[PDB]
Amino acid sequence: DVVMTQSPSTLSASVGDTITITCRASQSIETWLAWYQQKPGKAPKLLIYKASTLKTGVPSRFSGSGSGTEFTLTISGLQFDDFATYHCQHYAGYSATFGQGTRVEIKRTVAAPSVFIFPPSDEQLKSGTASVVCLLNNFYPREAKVQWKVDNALQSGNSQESVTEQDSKDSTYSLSSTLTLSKADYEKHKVYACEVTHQGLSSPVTKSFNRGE
Amino acid sequence: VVMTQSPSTLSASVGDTITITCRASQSIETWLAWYQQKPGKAPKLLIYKASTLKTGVPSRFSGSGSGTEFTLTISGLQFDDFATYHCQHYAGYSATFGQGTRVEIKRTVAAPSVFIFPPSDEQLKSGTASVVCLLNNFYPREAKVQWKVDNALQSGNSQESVTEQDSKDSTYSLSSTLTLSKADYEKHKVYACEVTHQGLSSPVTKSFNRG
Amino acid sequence: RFNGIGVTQNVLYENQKLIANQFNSAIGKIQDSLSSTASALGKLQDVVN
Amino acid sequence: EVQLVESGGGLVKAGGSLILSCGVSNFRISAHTMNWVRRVPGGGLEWVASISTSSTYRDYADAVKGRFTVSRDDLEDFVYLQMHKMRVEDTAIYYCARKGSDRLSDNDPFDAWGPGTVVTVSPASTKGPSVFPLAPSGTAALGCLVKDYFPEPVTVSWNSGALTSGVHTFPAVLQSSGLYSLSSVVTVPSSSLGTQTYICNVNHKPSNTKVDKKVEPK
Amino acid sequence: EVQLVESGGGLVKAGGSLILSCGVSNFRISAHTMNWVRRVPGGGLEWVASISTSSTYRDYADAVKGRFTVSRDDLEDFVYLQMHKMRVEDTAIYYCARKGSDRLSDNDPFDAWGPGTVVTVSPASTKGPSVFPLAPSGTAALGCLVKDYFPEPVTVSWNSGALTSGVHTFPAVLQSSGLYSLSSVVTVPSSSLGTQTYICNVNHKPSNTKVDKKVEPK
Ligand SMILES: *[C@@H]1O[C@H](CO)[C@@H](O[C@@H]2O[C@H](CO)[C@@H](O[C@@H]3O[C@H](CO[C@H]4O[C@H](CO[C@H]5O[C@H](CO)[C@@H](O)[C@H](O)[C@@H]5O[C@H]5O[C@H](CO)[C@@H](O)[C@H](O)[C@@H]5O)[C@@H](O)[C@H](O[C@@H]5O[C@H](CO)[C@@H](O)[C@H](O)[C@@H]5O)[C@@H]4O)[C@@H](O)[C@H](O[C@@H]4O[C@H](CO)[C@@H](O)[C@H](O)[C@@H]4O)[C@@H]3O)[C@H](O)[C@H]2NC(C)=O)[C@H](O)[C@H]1NC(C)=O
Repeated sequence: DVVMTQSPSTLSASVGDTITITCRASQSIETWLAWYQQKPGKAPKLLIYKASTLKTGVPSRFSGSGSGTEFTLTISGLQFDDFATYHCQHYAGYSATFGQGTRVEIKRTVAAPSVFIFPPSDEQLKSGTASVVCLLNNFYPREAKVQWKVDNALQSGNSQESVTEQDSKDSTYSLSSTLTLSKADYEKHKVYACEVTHQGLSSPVTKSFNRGE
Repeated sequence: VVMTQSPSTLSASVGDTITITCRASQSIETWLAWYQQKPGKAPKLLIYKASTLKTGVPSRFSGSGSGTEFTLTISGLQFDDFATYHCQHYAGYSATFGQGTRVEIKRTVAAPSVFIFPPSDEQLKSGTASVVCLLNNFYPREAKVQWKVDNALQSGNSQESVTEQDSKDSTYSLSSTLTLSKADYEKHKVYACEVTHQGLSSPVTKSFNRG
Repeated sequence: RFNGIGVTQNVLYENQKLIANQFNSAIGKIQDSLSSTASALGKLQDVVN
Repeated sequence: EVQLVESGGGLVKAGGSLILSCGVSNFRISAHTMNWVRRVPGGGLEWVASISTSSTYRDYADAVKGRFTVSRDDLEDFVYLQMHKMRVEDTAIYYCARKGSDRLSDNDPFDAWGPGTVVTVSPASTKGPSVFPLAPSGTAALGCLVKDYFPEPVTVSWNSGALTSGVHTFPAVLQSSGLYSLSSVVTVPSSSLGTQTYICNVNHKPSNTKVDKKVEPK
Repeated sequence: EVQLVESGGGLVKAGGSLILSCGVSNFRISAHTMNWVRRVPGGGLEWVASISTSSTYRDYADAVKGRFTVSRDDLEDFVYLQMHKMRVEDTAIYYCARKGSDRLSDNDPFDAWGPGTVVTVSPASTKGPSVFPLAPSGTAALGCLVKDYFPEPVTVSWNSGALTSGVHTFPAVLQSSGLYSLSSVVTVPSSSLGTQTYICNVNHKPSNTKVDKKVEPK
């Protein structure tokens, strides 16, 4: 069975750049590819309903190609509208499969995260819950790793991360991580720290605080 | 079509012959059925076509009537027969039911013994306060519990549960739990439970002062 | 009519749902043709032109 | 025995939507009219939906008529019941019932019933948030913190729109409570922490619960 | 323009079950093969299931094949997806899209999609109880308060089954957190409170949790 080898997994560019992407089928199909855009948390939008075959109502900047095994998508000078994911699809009669989508994004130089750690407010803590927040305020590119340590003990399974998409004035990513603990468990330990690694950092960055200090 | 059933509660002794009546607002011919329902169980069919006993249903169950008046007779109540029962009009592609009748073992009126329990320190340290009011060994089943905090009638913050009839003394017991965060419980001092019941000539209140 | 084309009429009854469904599906394609493709009426529009 | 098993019970909120289903064994459903029934809080039954053989007819009680929808899929032996715009009086056990007999007829009782599944419609149709300050420790960060609300959105602004540079409001997270949380933040010159009074003007627009909170150093 | 409207999605537990549905507007599904798609937290689209025109052929992606059932209703224009015993990686946005074109053919892409509905499969399949003492303040009453356990049931004995007289173990109640709680009590002679030891044996087979709690005066 077919698997799609879409490349790259992320494309970096800017307004007015002409860009090309490529989906390569693991075994040959009869030019049964189509291409979609997807904006974050939205439904995908169909661009090209057969390889090189643009859907009506789609902006004329779009294009593509197909050879029965190797295929392309191309955009003829990106708009600020175009900085979304793009997915290839192979569609058979009663099944389909998709590429791991090419994320199109606004380019800049590498920038390391400014890291900040916030203890729980006393007002939260008296209710019985402690939410410790770690903020990576601005960085580029998107890929970063945050780990929590409580009394130098690497934590696992008690945190939730979300990343804001590219900032409108500098195109950096930002991450915040929330470590959640009942008031009981939080008052059991002293230091609460978050440790960060990223493309711009030569060594991990750790921010910490001592409970009550 | 609409139906009425009477009595809503029927109290009887083992071995009795009892009748439960269903009345239709308009003629339904013999298009009526009867169902036995145990607590926590889906209903089981007893009779249909007014009198037709289902295959395997004991002969002590019988039904009669046509037009607007129907009766279910149990001739010699056995312990298994103390249950919910419902008359049911049925038509080619629809149905409707009456309000049901509950059949219970009869005994003398018994007033509840009332007890109130404050939240344990352990639970309270976790941030939640669950007081529990207990109405022990009362009969008949209808009882009313009202919670008052600093003489304030509570509403929407309590849940109740009631036992089935005790196998030895035929009474019921009831537990009511008033749940409040630690933040809301420490606001008010006295926590009371006002019980009314056929066995009480005036309502009974059990209370405690926080701390 | 199957006897008219020399096909033994039991070939209809043994396939009667298949034949009914192919007639119904083929009438469906007529709507798709005539709704989509204005040039199908080319003779009548030529006479009017 | 005839085998029926309901699935898809549990908790729901008033104005919310759910779908029940029932699957079966030891019979094929296609020869039977199939039903849904419920046990309302008084211990009494109500009938809820019936779907005929071949899905010809669908009938409902007036309480659920136009709100709900029954469906069936005989080729895998399943029956479904959609429950859009649930209301607190729909709190009941629900069951999938076969219309039937030892010999099926044009009009029959309900013979085989599944063990049932519970549905609870909690009255929390618009649960208002809890809103809390994130206090500032050359550039400082401050903010506000929203917990425990449903449905979305909770909306936030800084000083009724007087502050916009450096403002971020994060996507909401679904907690293990089944309720949302989020946070809103702004970065400002540290020198202004003494003179400027930062405030967040908020609203849970579903419940229209308008909140304010002043954010100042601790 | 045309529309599709997914419903039923929310929080779920691993090895628990849910049913999605999709309605439509401005069009009839009776002409179309209808498809379920999802976007996992990893950001990629996965196909999930489809059901043909005339309800003839049902197909699935191999991660959900056998576990899920797709269903339809060509008359009221609804599609369904039963999700029996969900996996943690069944967490996704679940979209309902129609196979379609201006002129239909034996093979077309997905020309209209609904806005999608979120499903979260939380990884806690069973939760083991907490047990707390109900301390005895003639005849005295004491007990144990089993709490925060999922699914049912929990069994309770007292003194390993030697104490049965006077015991009431109550039906569980389902809390607004989605977790169960029950209390087991016993009345005993007040004179025995100093000498006799009272232990409630709480067993929760679904989590393989056993707790023996000794109940004594404060
Ligand atoms: C003598 O010859 C006749 C034919 O001349 C033979 O009859 C045919 O027998 C075939 C083999 O048994 C059957 O094929 C199988 O059918 C199933 C189901 O197919 C359904 O979809 C059909 C297509 O409908 C589409 O497409 C048309 C345009 O072509 C559109 O107008 C229509 O709206 C619809 O469009 C939607 O779906 C498309 C995808 O399907 C999308 O691309 C579109 O965008 C849109 O969403 C349809 O015509 C069929 O009609 C029914 O057929 C039933 C009988 O099969 C019948 O009960 C019913 O009344 C209808 O008439 C169906 O609704 C496919 O899933 C099969 O696919 C294969 O399955 C294999 C595994 O089982 C797999 O390995 C393989 O890879 C395939 O996936 C297969 O195609 C024909 O349906 C059947 N036709 C008729 C008219 O009966 C006859 O059997 C033969 N006899 C002998 C002894 O030789």
